[PDB]
Amino acid sequence: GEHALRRYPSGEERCIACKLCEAICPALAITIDAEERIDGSRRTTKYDIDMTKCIYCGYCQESCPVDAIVETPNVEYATETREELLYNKEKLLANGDKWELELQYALDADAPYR
Amino acid sequence: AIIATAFAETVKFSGSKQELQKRTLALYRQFLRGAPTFADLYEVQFSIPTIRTKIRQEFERHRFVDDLSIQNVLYAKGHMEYQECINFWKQQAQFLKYFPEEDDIQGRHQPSNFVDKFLKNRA
Amino acid sequence: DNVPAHEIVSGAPAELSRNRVVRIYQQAKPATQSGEYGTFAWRLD
Amino acid sequence: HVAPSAVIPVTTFLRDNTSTQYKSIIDITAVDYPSRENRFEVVYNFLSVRHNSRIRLKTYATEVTPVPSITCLYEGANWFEREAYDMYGVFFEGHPDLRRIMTDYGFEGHPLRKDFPLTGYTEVRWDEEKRRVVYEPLELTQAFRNF
Amino acid sequence: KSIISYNGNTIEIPEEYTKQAPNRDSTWAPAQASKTEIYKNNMVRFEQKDLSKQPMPYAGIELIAQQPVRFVHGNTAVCDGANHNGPGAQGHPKIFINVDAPGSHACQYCGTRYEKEH
Amino acid sequence: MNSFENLAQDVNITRSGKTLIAKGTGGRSSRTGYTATVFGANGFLGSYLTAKLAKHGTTVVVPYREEMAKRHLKVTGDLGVVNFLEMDLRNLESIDEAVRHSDIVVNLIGREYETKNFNYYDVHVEGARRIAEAVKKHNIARYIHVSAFNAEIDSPSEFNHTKGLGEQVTKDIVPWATIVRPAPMFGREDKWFLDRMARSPCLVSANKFQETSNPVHVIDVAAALERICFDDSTVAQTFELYGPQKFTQKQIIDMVSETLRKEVRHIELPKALYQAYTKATQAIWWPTYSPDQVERQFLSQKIDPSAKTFNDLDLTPMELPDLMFKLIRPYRVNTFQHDVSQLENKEKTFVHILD
Amino acid sequence: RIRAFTINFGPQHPAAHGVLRLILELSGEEIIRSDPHVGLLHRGTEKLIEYKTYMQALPYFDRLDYVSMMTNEQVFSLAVEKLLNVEVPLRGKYIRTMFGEITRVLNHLMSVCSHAMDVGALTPFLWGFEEREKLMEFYERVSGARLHAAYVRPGGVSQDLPAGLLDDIYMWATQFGDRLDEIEELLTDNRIWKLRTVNIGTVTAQDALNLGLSGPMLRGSGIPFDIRKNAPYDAYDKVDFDVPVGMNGDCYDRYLIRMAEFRQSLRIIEQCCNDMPAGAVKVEDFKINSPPRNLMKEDMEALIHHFLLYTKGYSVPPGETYTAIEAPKGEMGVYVVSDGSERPYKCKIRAPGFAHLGAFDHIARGHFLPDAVAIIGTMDLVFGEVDR
Amino acid sequence: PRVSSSSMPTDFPLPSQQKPNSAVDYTLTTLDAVANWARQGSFWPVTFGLACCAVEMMHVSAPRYDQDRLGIIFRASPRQSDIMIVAGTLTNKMAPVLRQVYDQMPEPRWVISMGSCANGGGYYHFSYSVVRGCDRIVPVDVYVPGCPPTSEALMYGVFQLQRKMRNTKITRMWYRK
Amino acid sequence: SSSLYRVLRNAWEVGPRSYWKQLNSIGDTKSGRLVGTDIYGNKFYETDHQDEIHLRTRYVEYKEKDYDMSQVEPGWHFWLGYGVDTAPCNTPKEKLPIRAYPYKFQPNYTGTPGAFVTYNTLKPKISAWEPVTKQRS
Ligand SMILES: CCCCCCCCCCCCCCCCCC(=O)OC[C@H](COP(=O)(O)OCCN)OC(=O)CCCCCCCCCCCCCCCCC
Ligand SMILES: NC(=O)C1=CN([C@@H]2O[C@H](COP(=O)(O)OP(=O)(O)OC[C@H]3O[C@@H](n4cnc5c(N)ncnc54)[C@H](OP(=O)(O)O)[C@@H]3O)[C@@H](O)[C@H]2O)C=CC1
Ligand code: SF4
Ligand code: SF4
Ligand code: SF4
Ligand SMILES: [Zn+2]
Repeated sequence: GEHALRRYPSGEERCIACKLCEAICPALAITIDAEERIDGSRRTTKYDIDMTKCIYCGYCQESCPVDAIVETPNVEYATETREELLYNKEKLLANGDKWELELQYALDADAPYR
Repeated sequence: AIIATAFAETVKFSGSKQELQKRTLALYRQFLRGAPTFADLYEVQFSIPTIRTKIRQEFERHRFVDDLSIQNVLYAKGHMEYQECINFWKQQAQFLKYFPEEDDIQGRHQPSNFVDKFLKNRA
Repeated sequence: DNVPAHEIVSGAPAELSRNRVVRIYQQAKPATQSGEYGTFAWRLD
Repeated sequence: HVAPSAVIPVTTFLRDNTSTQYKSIIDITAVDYPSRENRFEVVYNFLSVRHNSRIRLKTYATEVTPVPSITCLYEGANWFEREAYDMYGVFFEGHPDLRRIMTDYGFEGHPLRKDFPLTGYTEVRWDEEKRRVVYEPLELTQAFRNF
Repeated sequence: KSIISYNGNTIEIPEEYTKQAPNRDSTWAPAQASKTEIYKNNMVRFEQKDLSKQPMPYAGIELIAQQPVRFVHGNTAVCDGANHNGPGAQGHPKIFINVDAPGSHACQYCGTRYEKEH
Repeated sequence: MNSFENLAQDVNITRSGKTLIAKGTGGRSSRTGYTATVFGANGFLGSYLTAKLAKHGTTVVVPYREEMAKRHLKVTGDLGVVNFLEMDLRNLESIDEAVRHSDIVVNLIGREYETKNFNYYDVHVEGARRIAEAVKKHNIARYIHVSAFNAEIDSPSEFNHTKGLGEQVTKDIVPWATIVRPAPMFGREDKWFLDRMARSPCLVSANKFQETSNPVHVIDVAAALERICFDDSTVAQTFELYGPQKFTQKQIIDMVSETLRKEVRHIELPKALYQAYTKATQAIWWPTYSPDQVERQFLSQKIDPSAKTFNDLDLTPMELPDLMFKLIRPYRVNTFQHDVSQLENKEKTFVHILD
Repeated sequence: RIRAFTINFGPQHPAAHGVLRLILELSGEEIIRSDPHVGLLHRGTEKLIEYKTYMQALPYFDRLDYVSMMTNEQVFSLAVEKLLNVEVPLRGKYIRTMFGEITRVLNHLMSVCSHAMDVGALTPFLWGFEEREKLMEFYERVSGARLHAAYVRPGGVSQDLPAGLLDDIYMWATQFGDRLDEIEELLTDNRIWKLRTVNIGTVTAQDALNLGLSGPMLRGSGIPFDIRKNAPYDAYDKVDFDVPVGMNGDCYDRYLIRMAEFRQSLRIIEQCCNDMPAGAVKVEDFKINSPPRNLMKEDMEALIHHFLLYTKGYSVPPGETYTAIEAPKGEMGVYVVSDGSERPYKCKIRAPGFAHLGAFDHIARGHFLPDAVAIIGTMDLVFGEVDR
Repeated sequence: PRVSSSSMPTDFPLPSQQKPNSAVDYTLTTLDAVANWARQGSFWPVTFGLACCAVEMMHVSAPRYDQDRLGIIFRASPRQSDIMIVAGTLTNKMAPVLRQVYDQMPEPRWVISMGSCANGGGYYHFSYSVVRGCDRIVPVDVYVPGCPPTSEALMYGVFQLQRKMRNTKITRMWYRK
Repeated sequence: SSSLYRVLRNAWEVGPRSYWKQLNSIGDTKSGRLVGTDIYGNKFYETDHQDEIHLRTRYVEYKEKDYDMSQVEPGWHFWLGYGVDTAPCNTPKEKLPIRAYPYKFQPNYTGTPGAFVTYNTLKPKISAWEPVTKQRS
């Protein structure tokens, strides 16, 4: 379902701008830009998903080596405007902060099989 | 069997320019005869003379071609378009692709010299 | 001359025939890698 | 592996000969090899439910040189040959009604050619001035990334 | 805060919403746009909208700096951000961090820092 | 490729100091750099104007009252080009929000009838004054205000009186304002001209069908406004957009019934009766022919010669008889075919009942 | 002279399950010429696939015939496996077979009970769609999607079965037979159904072959051909099922064939739920398939292979293959060409509906318009596959 | 006495923040409530299923999720319809038909965009035959995301449009005008 | 079960207040035990009766009259849906996610001023020259 960017229990964000989700995405829905953070870390400055391009296949969730991009079980996020479906980094991180418990249930059930 | 549609023509590549001449002239005749039908079927906002002018323009576009096989392909595609227009398969939207001149003037600044195109970054 | 003008039947725009330029080239052997499989093909761009 | 002149004889052999009873047409396709002088390779796939065997037959074509139609033998070839024309531009001589089947009614171009771009040359919108669906040149908000 | 627009006018935004995150005022990367630059360039789409309800997540650059340094007896520290409370991997690839040098040293996946017991 | 037919250049600097660099060839995904605010965008002329502005990526701000009347404008442009704000002239914060970020402001606000909450003054003069004071407070580069033809401060009609007073307060508050004076606009889904001539059960005139005007096509008026928007030559000027040929209402009705192939009904009953009937029909809730309109039935167009015209914009209008076919053919019945004699013996060769 | 009258059956209308412009010409009630206009769902799938890796290209096949997803991805996986020269493990084969027959049940529940609805029987649609929901839950439990699973991939299966799925599939199978029986009570021996189906849409065996028809359309004319028995692919050589074949080439025979196929799919599902082996569900060659995550996060070779498979993809040997399956619609095939690269050079999908809708002109001539609806319904035409 | 002044108010509330405080306000509120309740409880879309999102529409008509319980009946002709659910990719050969169907619909009319293919072109965004959203052809009131959007997701979209029409001002806006 | 004894028996179990609330909200009469409550105020129930069918055993009683499934806190959105057998009320402490930030639950704000406004997190790639002038000395 709806996409989300996850964090560690530290609070640090898991994504490291490897761009494998951007590369495997059949619909070219992901757009990423990155650089060296002030503390020397490889982290994204841009992470956008066009939901109106996405096919909800899960290839990004399979490709991620850090369990950063995931798909929640949510489907109840319909909108009145299409400019609300051009999700950005802040939206996705807030969505992860919102859905972390459901994602943890799903991961504890699903990770051995993937 | 699978039978052909109303105004279908079996694909037959002429081995002569003199036969394809007659075929092309017949197709021109058919387009001209069908222009009133093209104006009635598609709710056209302009003259039947304008439709015939456009037909003549598109037939003049390929007037000085001399390779026979290219002319055969052009005749076949012209007959395809005739069958698509006379049988109401196209809609007005696709028929009026041929007629961009009849739509109102596209703005004020249409460059035709260098400095215009430069100021608009088209040189 | 006497090369056929397939442009007339391509259906493509004429701006390709009148305004645009292509380049025909072999991909340069990269400095980042010692491989050479991307070469040997003549790219058109 | 045969030539265009050899399509109808060989297919008659593959349809009527007792040891080679390929009676079902499966598919007719074309493939663009723009490095070849005859760029298009017209492929035929046939099945024999008698002997439970499949065979393939390949010929060649150009943008202007046609191929013989096998609709005289296999009526099922009609739509397939039409699709090959619509996608690649291969003209099948002898075909009763050869016209576009997949593409838009005024589509200019043959998409599966390698020189045809993925996104094509035109797009459509609704013009409120003209109150019409208008075909205009292409502009993408996000350009295609090949990778 | 009042932000001067490109047409010369003012864009009044409260201070709470000019922060890049609720736990950090400034940016943490060069190419990152400031909230003032965002509003100054997109205020037509922010105008009648509620800034209370937009996404404003916490920044990890400030949360990982709160996490204390770990200490090891040796030249190597091994990091695998595993959960230890649910099945499966659930972490990042196993990484070995050299720590012989004087300071602290961070993992490349998470920012957990390690030192050589001094 | 597409083209920016509206712009002469791609680097454009406003009169307020903003640098606008056009991005792209001129299509949907292109952007001029300009931001605009069209205050009557829901309506007849405003829809065409917003379409023409957003075709090339001009960020249109559309202030709206009814959520449902505006929806057709979002189709005119790409994502982020057409932006909606809820507005009422009795709310100044609304108008400031609408005009804050704009380089071009266009007031197309006007009613041909008086309502419970808005008389002719409250809409044409006070609303114009409120918008103009917003435009002056925010130093907007270009303000383009539409005042109806035959506008005159003291006049028989209160519509023209109030429109002239608006055209004065705009010019006094915003001296760099442009005033565009359109003549009766015709077109598709027009307000009171052609659709009305072709659908009405009976037309009426207190005068004879004798008021004379030069009518103009709405799309050409929208084009002229488009050209005025980006032409900084047009500050502090007045425009009289009136069209090529002169006509009376009787001439136009004759044209309509020759196109339509149906006899348009007209009555020609006196003034004191029709004016009272109109005054009575303002008690229903839906729009009807107003008494001031039958007052304007005696006021023919007086063109101001000092005002600019179409030709200053390098525009050549259409005129009504060449477009009446296009506009009225939906109401053409097309009763039957012509002279079915000479059909008998050819019809004799076909099968009409299958056995 | 018999002047003909042209009616457009409708670009948007109920009988087409999708989008079809059937330009029929009538002389009274009788159809004399038909002209199915298609391309209204042509999305350029076969050109897009040329710009995609073999993994990126697989979800094109879930969206061709969108009632039978897993079989489309099955045939693409079989083609790419034949080019790659890799062997799927036994458990993956059994999973693919079980789910291919679940997919066949889904396709026939759509097709028979939409044919019924278009002919006028409204109630079987709504009965069968609950069974469709019950099977969609198994799709969702194995793949995470109700319809577009992207589960069967080149090399086997994405994820192993979750725990407790075979028990639930058996629980569904203990009761699906009575659902079939209740549908048959309404339809099979009914007078009106037989009137709308008996000796309508008749096609001879010879013409069925000449037109390129397969599946129930070819088996209703009398030819015993089924690719699962004549050229078995995944595990159909390790499971017992019978093939229904009919005489008289009519729509009633096709309906009976599809109900027999329901019951045989149930048989196969029972056998697969009883004989599901152990082991891996994808090839154990990490140059073709992703490794597990706990190795990708501990082993260097595993992570390298993950990176390359998810960025560049696996390179397929040069060559070409036409392979086919007995899709529930008929013989579905994929003609792939490989240029030694990670992306295909050419992928043509032989959709079974293309040939059938092409044969509509031959089959529907001489019929009345109410019978054209039955013919479109027995062809079982989804238009993603027709138009691709 | 020709009017030369105006006591026209400032600080007048906008529609989406206007509370009723007079008898006429509550009367018009009740009339709008009745009209909107009828528009909700009779919610008749037009049968415009083009692709695999129609499968989810049909499942929303199936026993588990029964659209008819909420008043929903899918109507073949647009003249009898109030909603258009664009459920499937929009091809350049099909867009004129979509706009004709939309224009044949009597006002009030709304449009739901169902699926990624109809929202922004989707999976086939970069094709030569697909429209990059029904936004380009018709105006859209609610966008339902997914590929396919589950039956629950389309029901959530129907509820969002129900909320939109439930907060729609019909007579109150006239009383403002 | 679609029988009258069901609604009568449940409306005897849950009093008339709950009956009228359920009739105004769900349209059906359901009796179950309270499992827990979410941060928004929605109460979640579970039934044990044989009458209730598969997937009708767990249900919600919203707090807002303008209810919306987006108002259901995560965890319960999964429990309501038959994903986990244990509610987030009765989950162990170790299965819960660790958060270094405060949890803020915000439902869908579409159709409101709180709708998400998308933007570019980056600045322009090409930085322009801020003009400064020098004199010819
Ligand atoms: C027991 C039973 C009890 C029954 C109780 C019923 C009580 C009713 C009390 C009604 C009092 C309040 C009336 C307010 C209704 C107005 C609603 C509204 O605000 O606008 C919506 C609709 C819009 O129509 P429109 O102005 O064209 O806007 C287009 C874009 N929405 O507005 C409308 O719907 C207006 C409908 C008008 C219908 C008249 C149609 C014309 C018929 C006569 C011919 C005149 C045509 C003139 C058209 C203009 C031509 C230039
Ligand atoms: N049409 C013609 O023949 C002529 C028109 N004009 C003038 O040119 C302009 C064109 O308008 P027209 O093309 O006629 O189509 P409209 O007159 O229908 O455009 C009317 C616009 O004014 C808005 N409006 C009216 N009253 C108010 C108000 N009190 N508060 C806020 N907004 C209001 C309407 O909003 P809503 O839609 O919400 O009511 C609508 O957007 C007007 O200024 C008109 O006076 C001059 C000469 C001839
Ligand atoms: S799951 Fe969605 S975002 Fe991820 S690759 Fe697939 S389509 Fe793109
Ligand atoms: S989300 Fe995962 S796969 Fe995508 S860039 Fe970040 S770490 Fe890499
Ligand atoms: S959005 Fe997805 S499910 Fe819907 S039509 Fe497009 S590909 Fe099919
Ligand atoms: Zn680490």
